[PDB]
Amino acid sequence: APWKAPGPDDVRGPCPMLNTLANHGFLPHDGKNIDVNTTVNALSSALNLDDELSRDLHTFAVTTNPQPNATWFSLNHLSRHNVLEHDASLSRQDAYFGPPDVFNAAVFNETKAYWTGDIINFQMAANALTARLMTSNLTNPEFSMSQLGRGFGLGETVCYVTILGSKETRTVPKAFVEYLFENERLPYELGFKKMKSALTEDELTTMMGEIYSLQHLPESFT
Amino acid sequence: PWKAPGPDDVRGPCPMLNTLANHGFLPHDGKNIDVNTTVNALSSALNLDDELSRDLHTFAVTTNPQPNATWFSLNHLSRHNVLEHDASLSRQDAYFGPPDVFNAAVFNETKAYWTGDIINFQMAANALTARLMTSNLTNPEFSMSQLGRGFGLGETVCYVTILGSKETRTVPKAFVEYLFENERLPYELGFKKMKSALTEDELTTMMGEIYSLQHLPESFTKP
Amino acid sequence: APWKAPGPDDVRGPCPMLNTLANHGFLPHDGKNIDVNTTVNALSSALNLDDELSRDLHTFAVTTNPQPNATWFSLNHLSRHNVLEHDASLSRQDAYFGPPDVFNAAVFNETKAYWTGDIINFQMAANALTARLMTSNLTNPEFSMSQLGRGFGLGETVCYVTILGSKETRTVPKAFVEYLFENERLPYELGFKKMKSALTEDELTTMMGEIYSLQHLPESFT
Amino acid sequence: PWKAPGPDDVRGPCPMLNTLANHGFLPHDGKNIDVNTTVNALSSALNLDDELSRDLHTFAVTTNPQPNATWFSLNHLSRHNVLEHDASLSRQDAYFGPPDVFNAAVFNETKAYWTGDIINFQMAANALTARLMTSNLTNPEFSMSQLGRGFGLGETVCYVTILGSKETRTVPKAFVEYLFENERLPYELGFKKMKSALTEDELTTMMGEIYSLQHLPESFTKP
Ligand code: HEM
Ligand code: HEM
Ligand code: HEM
Ligand code: HEM
Ligand SMILES: [Mg+2]
Ligand SMILES: [Mg+2]
Ligand SMILES: [Mg+2]
Ligand SMILES: [Mg+2]
Repeated sequence: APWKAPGPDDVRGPCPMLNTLANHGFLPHDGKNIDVNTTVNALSSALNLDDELSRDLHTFAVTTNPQPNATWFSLNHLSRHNVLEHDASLSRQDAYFGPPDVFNAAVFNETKAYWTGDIINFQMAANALTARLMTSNLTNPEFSMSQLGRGFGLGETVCYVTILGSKETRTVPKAFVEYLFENERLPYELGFKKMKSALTEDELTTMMGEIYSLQHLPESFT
Repeated sequence: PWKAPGPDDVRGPCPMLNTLANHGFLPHDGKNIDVNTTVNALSSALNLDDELSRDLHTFAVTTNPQPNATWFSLNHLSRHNVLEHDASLSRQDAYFGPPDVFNAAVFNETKAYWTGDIINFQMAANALTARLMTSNLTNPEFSMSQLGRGFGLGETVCYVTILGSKETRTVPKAFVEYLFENERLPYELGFKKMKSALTEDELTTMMGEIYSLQHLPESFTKP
Repeated sequence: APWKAPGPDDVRGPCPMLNTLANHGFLPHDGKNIDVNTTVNALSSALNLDDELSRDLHTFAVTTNPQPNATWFSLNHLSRHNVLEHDASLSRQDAYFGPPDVFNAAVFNETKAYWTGDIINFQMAANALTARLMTSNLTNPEFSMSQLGRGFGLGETVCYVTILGSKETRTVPKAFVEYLFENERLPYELGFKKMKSALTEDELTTMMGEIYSLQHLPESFT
Repeated sequence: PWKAPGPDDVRGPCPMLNTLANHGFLPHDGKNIDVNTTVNALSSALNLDDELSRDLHTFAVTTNPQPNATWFSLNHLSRHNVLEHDASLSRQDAYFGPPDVFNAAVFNETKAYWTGDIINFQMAANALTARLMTSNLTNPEFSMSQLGRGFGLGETVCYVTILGSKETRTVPKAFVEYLFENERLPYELGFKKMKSALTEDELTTMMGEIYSLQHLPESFTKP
C-alpha cells in the first residue's frame, strides 16, 4: 500500500490511527484541513466505520480547532493537553513529562507487557489500560482524569482491538496492534483487511462498558 | 489425605504452609514447628533443597514473639511487617482487614493478570506489579521496604516454580487457583512434586527475572 | 495436525526436531527403536530432507546406542553428555548445570535475544551461537567443545534456519523457530510447509561454512 | 565545517569528542578544554542539557594528570582505567594495543550485532554484551569494575539516543557507523541534533534499560 512518512511541513497528532491514515493518504498527507466529508469517507474507506460514528468523532475533533465553531481540524490541533488528549495514554508520555503527541517506546513497553499472548483479548486490553492509569496516578503530580477522559480511554482501547481485529470475537492479533503503533502504517503486510461489518456507535458503547467491567481499578477511581 | 482446619488449628498468611498443615506434612494444628519438621515437610511434599528449607525456617522463627525460639506456629507468621507484608496476591492489607485469611476479592484482581491456561513469568510479574500499585494507591499506611519487595518476589517465584516448572518457568493456572482457593495440593489435577529440587541459587536468580519483567515506577522500592 | 505430548513411558532427547517428529507420530510416539527406514522416511515425509543426509544423521544417532554396532536408536540415547550432545546448546542447559535434554526457558531467553528481527538471517543465527559458546566458556568450569562438537553446533544452527525456513534465502521467520523449540510441534498453524527442494548434505556443509564465517569468536576458539 | 586532525592535534578514545574537535565545536587541536567550552560544544552540536554537560566535564577533568585542574585535553581521556576501559566497541583493550584510536577489526565485531538498518536497544545491548564477553575471554588483564560497567552503559545509550531518538530508543545504523568510522557528524545522511535536550535523569533511566536487555553471566560485574 502507498505510504509516506511525514515531512517538515506535515503535521501529526496523538492518535496513532489518524496519523496512519494521513501517512497512507486516506487523510491529507500533510495532516491539515480535514473536513467532515474527508473524515467520514476516510474512516469508511480505510476501516469500514459506520458514518454516524465517524461523523461524531469529527464533531469531537473540531472542538480542538482554536477557531470557534470550526467545521474542520488539523492533526496537531488534537494534541493540546486535556481537551481530547489525556494522561495515561498507552504509547505517549503524559504532558507533564514530555510532549504528549509522539510515540514513546518506553511507555509502549509498559502497555505491551500486559498483552500476554499472540492474541489480545478484552481482559488483556483492560489490564493494560488499568496499568497505565495507575502508573500515571502514582508518578504524575499533575495527573488528571475527568469523566470524559476516562470515557475517551475506554473508547480508544475498544478501537484498537475491534477496528484492527474483530468486534465479533473481541480479539486482535498482537502483531497488528504493535505494527500500527510502532510504524503508523496499517498492518496490511501481516494480513490485515478492514472489517466486513461496519462498527457502529452502539457497538462501541457496549464494548466500552465491557472493558470497564474487566478493569481492576481502585473504587475511588473516576 | 487432607483435613480441613478446625477452630483449634492455627493457620497463617502462607497458602502453602497452610496447605501442608491441612495434609499433615506439618502438624495439623499448625503449632510448635521445629526445623526438622519444616525440612521434612518441604522435602517430602515439594522436594525443595534442604538448605533452602532450613533458611526458610530461620526466617519463620523470627516471627515467634519468644526470644531465642527455635520453633514457630503458623499464626506467628501473620504478624504484620515481620515476614507478612502489604500487596499480597490473595490477602487484604492489614490496614483494611486481617492479613492472614484468603480474600476472594483481592484474589480476583490477581487472577485477572493470569491471562491463559498457563501462567508465565510475565503474567506473574504483571499480577505482582498490579497488586503493588493498587496497595500504593489505596492504603494510606502502605509500606514496602526493600526487604518486603524481595519477599514478594520470592513468593511469586515460589507459586510458579514449586507448583509448576522451574525449567520452563511456567505453571498451569488451575494448579495455582486450586492451591490458593482450597489450601489443598492439586493432586487431583495431576500435580506431582518436582524431580529436580529447587535450590536457593535458582530461587534468587528467578527473583531477579520476575523483577526484570515488572513495570513499576522507576522510583518504586527495589528489592 | 495430529500431535500428542509424551507420556510417562515415552522417551525424548536433546533434539527439538526429533522430539517434535515423535510428538506428531512421524517417528514412533514413544521415541524408541528408531530404525534406518523409519528415520529416512520420517525426515523425508515431514521435512523433505534428502535420503543421504537422513541416512548419515541416522549413522551418527546409532553411535549413542550402548549396544555395539546397533542399527537403531532411541531418543534418550541421544542425551548422553559429550557423545553427540554438547555444551553451548541454544535451548538446553550444559550438563554441568542441569540435565542437558529438556527445554530450558532461561537458556532460550539468551538465544532469542540475538534474533533481533521478525526474520532470522544467518548473521543473527551466527551471533546467537557465538553468544552461547562464549557464555558456556565463561561460566562452565567443565566446558568442552571438540572439533566435532563445534561442527555439530554449526549444523544444528543451519538446520533450524533452513529446514524451518529457506535454504534459498538463508532466512526463517522467528516465530517458526520459537514455536518449534517452545512447543516441540511443527509450526503448521503459523503457515509452515516443508521445503519443495530437498536439503542435501552438500548444501548443509556449504551453509555450515557460511555461519562459521559470520561468527565473531576469539581466535583461540575451536 | 570539518577538518582532519594534524599531527599536533590531540585526540582521545571518545568518538564524539574527537568529532566535535574536528568540527571546531571543541578546539581543533584538542587541548585546554574548560567547562564553558565543553558545555557550549555539547549544547551547540548535540543539544545536551547543560547539567549533564557540566557533569561530563567534571568526569573529564579527573583524567588530567595535574591536581586541581579545571580543564582537560583529549589525550588525557585515553589514560587506561580512569574513564577509558576495556571492552570498547571500536578500540582495542590497552593490553593488546593503544586504546585511543579507532580499530576496524574491533568495530567489525560490534557491527555484527547491529542487524538491521535501524539499531534498537536490544541490538545495542547485544553488541556491548558480546564485547564484554570477548574481552573477558581473551584479555588476561581484563578489568571491569562496577564503575567501568556503568561507563559502558552510558556510552551505549549515548550513541543511540544522541545520534538518534530517545523517544523511540533507536538510531539509523548508518549514522552510527559514519560517526565512528569518520569522526564526523552524519549531517550529509540527514542528521539534525535532537529538539528535546537529553537530561541526566533520562540517560540514567536508559542505562538501566540497556542493562536489563543484556545477557551476561549472573556473576558478571553489575553497574
Ligand atoms: C476522527 C476520528 C478520531 C479522532 C478525532 C481521534 C482522536 C484521538 C485523540 C485526540 C487521541 C489522544 C488521546 C490520548 O491518548 O491522550 C487518540 C488516541 C487514540 N486513538 Fe484516536 N481518533 C480518531 C480515530 C481513531 C480510530 C479510527 C482508531 C482505531 C484504531 C483510533 C485509535 C486510537 C487509539 C488506540 C488511541 C490511544 C493512543 C494511546 O493511548 O497511546 N482513533 N485519538
Ligand atoms: C518455611 C517455609 C515458608 C515460610 C516461613 C513462608 C512464609 C510466608 C509468609 C509469612 C507469607 C505472607 C507474605 C504476604 O503475602 O504478606 C507467605 C506468602 C506466600 N507463600 Fe510462603 N512461606 C513458606 C513456604 C512457601 C512455599 C514452599 C511456597 C510454595 C508455593 C509458598 C508460597 C507462598 C505464596 C505464593 C505467598 C503469597 C500469598 C499472597 O500473596 O497472597 N510459601 N509465605
Ligand atoms: C536423525 C536425525 C537427527 C539427529 C540424530 C539429531 C541429533 C541431535 C542431538 C544429539 C542434538 C543435541 C546437541 C546439543 O544441543 O547438545 C540435537 C540438537 C539440535 N537439533 Fe537435531 N538431530 C536430528 C535431526 C534434526 C533436524 C532434522 C533438525 C531440523 C530443525 C534438527 C535441529 C536441531 C537443532 C536446532 C538442535 C540444537 C538444540 C539446541 O541447541 O538447543 N535436528 N540434534
Ligand atoms: C565531556 C563529554 C564526554 C567525555 C568526557 C567522554 C569520555 C569518553 C571516554 C573517556 C571514552 C572511552 C571509554 C572507552 O570506550 O574505553 C568514551 C567513549 C565513548 N563515547 Fe564519550 N565522552 C563524552 C561525550 C560523549 C558524547 C556526547 C557522546 C555521544 C555520542 C559520546 C559517545 C561515546 C561512545 C559511543 C563511546 C564508546 C566508544 C567505544 O566503545 O569504542 N561521548 N567517551
Ligand atoms: Mg495522552
Ligand atoms: Mg500480606
Ligand atoms: Mg547440549
Ligand atoms: Mg576502551
